[PDB]
Amino acid sequence: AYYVGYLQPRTFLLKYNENGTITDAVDCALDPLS
Amino acid sequence: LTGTGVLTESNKKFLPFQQFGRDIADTTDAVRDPQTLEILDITPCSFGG
Ligand SMILES: *[C@@H]1O[C@H](CO)[C@@H](O[C@@H]2O[C@H](CO)[C@@H](O[C@@H]3O[C@H](CO)[C@@H](O)[C@H](O)[C@@H]3O)[C@H](O)[C@H]2NC(C)=O)[C@H](O)[C@H]1NC(C)=O
Ligand SMILES: *[C@@H]1O[C@H](CO)[C@@H](O[C@@H]2O[C@H](CO)[C@@H](O[C@@H]3O[C@H](CO)[C@@H](O)[C@H](O)[C@@H]3O)[C@H](O)[C@H]2NC(C)=O)[C@H](O)[C@H]1NC(C)=O
Repeated sequence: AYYVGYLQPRTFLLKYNENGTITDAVDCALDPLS
Repeated sequence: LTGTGVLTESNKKFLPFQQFGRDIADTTDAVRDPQTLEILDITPCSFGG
């Protein structure tokens, strides 16, 4: 099975850990709390 | 990537695709050598009043 999606220009916040890997992100447009 | 400074050995790991590293205020802290898989820190040259 396969899936398809489309990207749009948006603003994210990304978290880096000591080793330098991405571990979490936040989407500025999702809801007022984000 | 160009600049001035003192190049020293370092103890920082990296991912096979990463070239450079930064401090918070967009400051180049370290560089990876192309010829060999090594990481050098950069320190400013001494100055003062
Ligand atoms: C970032 O990477 C470092 C280095 O790998 C992580 O520290 C290391 O974590 C392991 C546990 O996964 C510690 O145990 C070691 O596991 C290996 C593989 O089983 C084993 O061969 C060793 O004998 C040892 O038992 C390891 O001690 C530790 N390294 C040090 C120097 O203490 C670290 O956890 C990573 N940071 C993360 C994931 O946030
Ligand atoms: C291209 O880059 C490679 C590595 O990215 C360079 O290869 C390295 O060259 C050094 C010599 O300058 C090698 O050290 C010597 O090689 C022998 C081979 O038996 C080994 O016993 C010792 O390591 C010895 O000191 C090194 O092994 C070799 N490979 C690495 C570092 O992974 C290469 O010189 C660069 N230039 C060219 C024209 O290929």
